Amino acid sequence: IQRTPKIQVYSRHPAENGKSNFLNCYVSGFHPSDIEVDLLKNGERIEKVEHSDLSFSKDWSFYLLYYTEFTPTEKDEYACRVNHVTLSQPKIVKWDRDM
Amino acid sequence: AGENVEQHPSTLSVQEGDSAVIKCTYSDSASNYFPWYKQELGKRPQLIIDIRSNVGEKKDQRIAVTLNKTAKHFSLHITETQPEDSAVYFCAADGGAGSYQLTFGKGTKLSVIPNIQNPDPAVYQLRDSKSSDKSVCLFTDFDSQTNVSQSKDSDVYITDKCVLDMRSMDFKSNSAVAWSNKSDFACANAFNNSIIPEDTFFPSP
Amino acid sequence: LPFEKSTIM
Amino acid sequence: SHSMRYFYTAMSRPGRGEPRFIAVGYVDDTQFVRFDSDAASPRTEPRAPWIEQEGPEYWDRNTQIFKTNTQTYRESLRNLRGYYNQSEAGSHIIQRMYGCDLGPDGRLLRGHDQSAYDGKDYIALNEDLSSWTAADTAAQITQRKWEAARVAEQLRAYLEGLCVEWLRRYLENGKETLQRADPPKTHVTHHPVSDHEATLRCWALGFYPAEITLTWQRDGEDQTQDTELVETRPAGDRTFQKWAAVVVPSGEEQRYTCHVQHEGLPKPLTLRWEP
Amino acid sequence: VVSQHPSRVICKSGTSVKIECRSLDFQATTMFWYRQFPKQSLMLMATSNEGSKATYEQGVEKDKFLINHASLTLSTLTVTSAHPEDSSFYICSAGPTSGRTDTQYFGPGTRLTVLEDLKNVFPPEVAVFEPSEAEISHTQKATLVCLATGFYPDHVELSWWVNGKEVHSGVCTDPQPLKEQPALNDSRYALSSRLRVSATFWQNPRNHFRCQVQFYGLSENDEWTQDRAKPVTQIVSAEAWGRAD
Repeated sequence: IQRTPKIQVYSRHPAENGKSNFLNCYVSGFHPSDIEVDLLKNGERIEKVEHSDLSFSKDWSFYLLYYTEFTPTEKDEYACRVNHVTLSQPKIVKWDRDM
Repeated sequence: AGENVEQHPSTLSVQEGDSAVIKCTYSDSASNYFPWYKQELGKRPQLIIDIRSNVGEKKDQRIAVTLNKTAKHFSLHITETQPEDSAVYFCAADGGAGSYQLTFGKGTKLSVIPNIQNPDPAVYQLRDSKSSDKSVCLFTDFDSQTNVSQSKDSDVYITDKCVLDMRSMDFKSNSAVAWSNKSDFACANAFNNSIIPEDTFFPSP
Repeated sequence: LPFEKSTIM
Repeated sequence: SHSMRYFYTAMSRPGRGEPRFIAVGYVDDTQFVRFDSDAASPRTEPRAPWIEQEGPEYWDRNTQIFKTNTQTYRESLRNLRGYYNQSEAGSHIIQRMYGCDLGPDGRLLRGHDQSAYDGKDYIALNEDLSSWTAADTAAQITQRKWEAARVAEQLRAYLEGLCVEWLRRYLENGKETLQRADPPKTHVTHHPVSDHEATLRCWALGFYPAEITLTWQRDGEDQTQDTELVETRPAGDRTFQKWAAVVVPSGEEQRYTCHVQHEGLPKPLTLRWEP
Repeated sequence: VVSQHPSRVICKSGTSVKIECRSLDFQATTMFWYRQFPKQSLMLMATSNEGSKATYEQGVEKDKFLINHASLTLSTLTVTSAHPEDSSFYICSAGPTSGRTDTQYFGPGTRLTVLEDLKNVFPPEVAVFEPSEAEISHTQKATLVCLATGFYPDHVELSWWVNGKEVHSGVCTDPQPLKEQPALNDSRYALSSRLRVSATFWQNPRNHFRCQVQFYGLSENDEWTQDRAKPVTQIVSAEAWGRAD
């Protein structure tokens, strides 16, 4: 009846400082379908963020990919802020280039 | 809108016990549902059998349906035809673009002429149960070869040939009724030499 | 190409 | 092996008005179509370049059926609300997945048609393509209606016919991108958590299809319980990514070996920490 | 199953007739309306859509036939300001599956008869003629003949009731009536029927035979200025009992 979203923050290509890449936030395993997702640069919301079309897995849980074109640096911190009914407070997952 | 269903033949006559086959052709490959409807006069069309694109043949007692999806045609096969099979048959397909609908064939008027084993043609005068002053003529027990012709005299009335099935003792019999309001009318005026066979039992009233 | 028929549950 | 699937999501929204119908289509792990009823004049849209080859009559054909499903699912949602004695104030979801799987010969290997209500199994078509499996008695009411409407017969005709024929057409139109297998680019990384224990991570990158096997071993022995596997994720360019991690005690790094299994690889690769 | 109401209508020109089409045991988002002339074929007129406007076929007057999809179970056909040329058999169909049309279930049909003058309506005179002694001796069978005469329009259904229950075996009725005067448009019709039993069955006077003629005529609402009896929807019967000799 209800499932909490699984979050993965990663890059399309292996992260290289100064080289343009894509910041991906894969939100999966949630139910019902309504979800609010934000990509963050140093705690601030990125405006130009796009998402994949709503689909679901064999267990009926939904999956979405929120992505943006980005330039990773050594010190800039990137994250994904997710809100769903199963979440009392917005969940924030930081981006780890080695995960 | 992009679907055209053609039914061949438009009319068909068959002998009781023989087989009848109606052939339908279609145009669209989106056609996957092929129903067959039977309509008796003044009544609603009834679904008798249907076939789908994944099936080549489907049988049910004396009724069978065959489909050839490559050539885009399908047929109804009725074996051991009975006079009760006499009705208008329609075929359909669900293909085509635009507005959703079944595209029907124009129809097939099927006629199953009964097989009369022991014909004993006769002309009887039947009297009324209430008044007994006026009567009617019954030409009956004639074989299916006999053609009952309408009279030239407007004052005299003749009905078409009609077959009844006495299921209890495997008997079937044809009959036609004649009458007139004229005092001078006799049975021979309606059921004469041109209509009735030479072996007709014609007793005096 | 999708399935072209739907039946109310 | 190849497959085609349609995923439908119908949601009731009591505050917002009328129910919303979404449909997405997939050929293997590639999405090619989408429809969303939530527009003034909704239309089917392409989502893969190899489907833009189809003319306007195809887009109208898809739009006409998805508009019918919008209407149909509004009633299914109303009906299912009745079966479960649910309030009209609550938002509910019907989901459906159906499609065909082909073998190496362009023939139907297996047909599918499953439905769910509020994230749980509801009714599913059986492998015979003629009978149903209902989850509860509410699904048995739907089953009665669907048997009377001969829905299994309609599905069998489609899955055996138009489903395999169109999947074959799509496979030929997108041959260079659908009948291509992208092997993964593999490498092993080392990350210390303490002075005497470090995590070894095996990476699988830029692969298509999504189907992949990643397994950690101790001198040729499976580490099933200790291996941490992350869910296969999309790179966003139609390729996939996956990694497997193991907490390895300091010194035993050369002992651990990882194994990668993928369609694009002719021989399953064995990897170890370098240097 | 799918039903219709009314099954038979006799109205004066200019009147509007509303015909119902109902799916009795399923929900229908679509219903199809057909017209059947003496030319046996099913001619599709319009497609009733919930809750959008009707889809009319080529050569169909939108203003003559108003189609309305009232609910998931009811569709109505309205023949506005009817004229004798609008007289036909109107039949509908519906099915539980939406989208590309699947199994369709037809209603019983509605026979609409539009007359310029309602004074021409007449009920039938029903008579039963008992079997010929010559036939009994010759074949050991006893054919009973029924005759309905002087009715207008062709809105008559005949049945044979032996010993209180309806009979079908050894029965044959004229598929269509015959015109009493084949020259005028308003000509009264005549219909005949036959029932064949064994000689021993007719001889037993405990056995009862009844020819039932259900006639569909004018409704209660119709106004009748003439002194002769109102030709209302009724049953005219003629009976006979077993004869021993």
